[PDB]
Amino acid sequence: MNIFEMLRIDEGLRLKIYKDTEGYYTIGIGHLLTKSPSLNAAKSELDKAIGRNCNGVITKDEAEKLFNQDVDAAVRGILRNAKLKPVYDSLDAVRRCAAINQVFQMGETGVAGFTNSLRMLQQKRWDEAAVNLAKSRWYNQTPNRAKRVITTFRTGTWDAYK
Ligand SMILES: C=CCc1ccccc1O
Ligand SMILES: [Cl-]
Ligand SMILES: [Cl-]
Repeated sequence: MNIFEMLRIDEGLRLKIYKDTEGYYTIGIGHLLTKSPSLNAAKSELDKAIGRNCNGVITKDEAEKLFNQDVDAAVRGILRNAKLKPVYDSLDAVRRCAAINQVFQMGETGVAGFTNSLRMLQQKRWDEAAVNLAKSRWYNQTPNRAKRVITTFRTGTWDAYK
């Protein structure tokens, strides 16, 4: 298990523009296209990202390409935030996967105001952080997922991803 498989599990793979649980235009492996509700804005966006007129559709490789760039960006986003950086570096490898997941899912923005959990995670108060983390919109909107990540943080193992 690693980050890519893990994310591949929680996000799925779709080769045609689709709406995400929030109702936003996405594609591939959790690749956000636009928050706008115009499918055409979406399409333009895809075209720009892939580098060609896609007409709302892409290939596997293209998907994976975006995915790579995205995990990349996540981590970089983490390493570049003064609040995140120190927490991330305190964690072990599994738990670091969980940090990237969240980030991938909710932005460096979303994650940044989870202050209390941040602090908890830094102190290594697993069970505590895990409870705190559930008290959130993120958990309530996407419970199955949120639960896998949260377990990941809590245990330090891949069990949630069996
Ligand atoms: C609650 C946030 C956990 C966390 C720590 C470090 C970097 C990213 C991240 O999501
Ligand atoms: Cl791109
Ligand atoms: Cl879910």
